[PDB]
Amino acid sequence: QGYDVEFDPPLESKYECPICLMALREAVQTPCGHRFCKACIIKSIRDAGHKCPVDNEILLENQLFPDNFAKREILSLMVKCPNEGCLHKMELRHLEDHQAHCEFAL
Amino acid sequence: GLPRRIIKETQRLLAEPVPGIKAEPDESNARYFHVVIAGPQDSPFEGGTFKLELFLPEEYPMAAPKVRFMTKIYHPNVDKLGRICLDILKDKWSPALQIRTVLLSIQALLSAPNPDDPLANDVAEQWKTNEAQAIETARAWTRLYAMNNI
Ligand SMILES: [Zn+2]
Ligand SMILES: [Zn+2]
Ligand SMILES: [Zn+2]
Repeated sequence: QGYDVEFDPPLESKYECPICLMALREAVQTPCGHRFCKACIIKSIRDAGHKCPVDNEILLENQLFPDNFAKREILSLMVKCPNEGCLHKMELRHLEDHQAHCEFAL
Repeated sequence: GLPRRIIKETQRLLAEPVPGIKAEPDESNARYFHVVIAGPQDSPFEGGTFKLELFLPEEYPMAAPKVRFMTKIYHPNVDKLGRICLDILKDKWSPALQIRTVLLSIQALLSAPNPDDPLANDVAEQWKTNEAQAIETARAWTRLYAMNNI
């Protein structure tokens, strides 16, 4: 459930979600310092244990800090339309808007 | 048709394969992989080519990848059916671990057996008492089952 898109330049591994391997969507950070997509670490906590998947350290859902710096810079990254065929590229922050105007789509 | 996580993870392995290990998806079902691990050096399995089958359950990455040896092998962490007794594949697994993580673990397990985590009854203990004997038997099995690269 992260951002399944081509990042060009490629996505830096610091912004990749260990759980879904996509760019962090709604980045959050754990007390232990790891980042996930807000929705992925909740999914891991709810049915995998209240531990951080990266090191099995106790985690708990009320300890997910919004990683506002990561969210900000990931949304400013250049990406390509993931509608296969389309050849449009823009700041990830705007991908969504572009969707309402894609030649390839719904 | 197959989850992006599996799709992306696959490309990375084929792209940057783990040293001493060759693994490709099933040309008929991506959830299955055909693995070949070269016996570690200085280890009892030196000079042998081992085949394993790794399968990714539907609950993956929440549930661990099931792996099994296809090539017979004398080692305290593998049973007669070829099943591997390893922590990270049982309770110590995490949706954060990957296929590469499993491949690397199994390989280290050859370079140096872990006689308890838990362990496949038999060999497990024989490797404890007559470790010299256990090792010659493993070398023997390696020449017998993993030297004709079937
Ligand atoms: Zn952690
Ligand atoms: Zn994620
Ligand atoms: Zn488009």
